[PDB]
Amino acid sequence: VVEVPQVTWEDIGGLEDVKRELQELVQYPVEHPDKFLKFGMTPSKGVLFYGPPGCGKTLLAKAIANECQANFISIKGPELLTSEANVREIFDKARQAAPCVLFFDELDSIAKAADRVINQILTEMDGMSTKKNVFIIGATNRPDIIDPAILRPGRLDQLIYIPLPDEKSRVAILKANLRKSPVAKDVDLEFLAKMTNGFSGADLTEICQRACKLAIRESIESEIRREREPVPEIRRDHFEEAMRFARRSVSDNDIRKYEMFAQTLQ
Ligand SMILES: Nc1ncnc2c1ncn2[C@@H]1O[C@H](COP(=O)(O)OP(=O)(O)O)[C@@H](O)[C@H]1O
Ligand SMILES: N#CCC(=O)Nc1ccc(Cl)cc1
Ligand code: NA
Repeated sequence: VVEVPQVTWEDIGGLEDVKRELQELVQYPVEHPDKFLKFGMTPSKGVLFYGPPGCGKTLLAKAIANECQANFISIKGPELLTSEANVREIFDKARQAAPCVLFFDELDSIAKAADRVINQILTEMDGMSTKKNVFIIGATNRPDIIDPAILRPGRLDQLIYIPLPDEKSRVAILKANLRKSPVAKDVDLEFLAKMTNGFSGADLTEICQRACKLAIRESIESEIRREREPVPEIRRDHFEEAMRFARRSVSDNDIRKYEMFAQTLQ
């Protein structure tokens, strides 16, 4: 299915550096078209996100579409295998869907025949002007194996690091995930942030989902009882139980590799 996504910049905790750089990447061509003439800038054709898994790459690709009132078409790495006109049939359906975001997910896998399902993507890329109104976003957890041809000028213009959330970003992920839940006043997410060092956004969302299931499973069983003879809330004790089921999903060793990779490019 092809639609305009529903997630907004507001559903994303942290990453505010990336957020304002993404906005001006798409807002500048349309808010000052009258200065993109004078000096002769050809607008951005694409970006590439890299970093640990479950830290917001897919959400910023949807949020970019929601901001541009664009359709979103999401194709996932291994399903490109049967088979080269696949790379031409998804591109035509995105051209058909303009204005559109084409999202290439999980193809660190492709980076190890498969040889030129890459080159068919690079040739499809170079043969699609900015005038078609398609914006390509790619994502990977293996930044050590990008073939640097996809980042040559004319293709995926920028490479952006989407890292594990620091203490201040965990408070914002928790707040953004519960923005529309009735959470009890005794709940302190600042304290929940200090206790979740190394947790990804995915991990933080899970903890939010378990406390939610408990607070309403408790709701059904109680007035099922108090009918034998007013909104309920998620409380501090629902979050306590929900944390026995809680530990990180990204290892310390792989956290060092990402930190080494991002840091060497300043
Ligand atoms: N920065 C964030 N703010 C709020 N929720 C997040 C954040 N990062 C991850 N999540 C949660 O984890 C889920 C998976 O994230 P996703 O963006 O698909 O990760 P990636 O694409 O980096 O593998 C999201 O749907 C969301 O529930
Ligand atoms: N060792 C090894 C490879 C591995 O399994 N994962 C991995 C590879 C690169 C980065 Cl930058 C992060 C994690
Ligand atoms: Na991932």
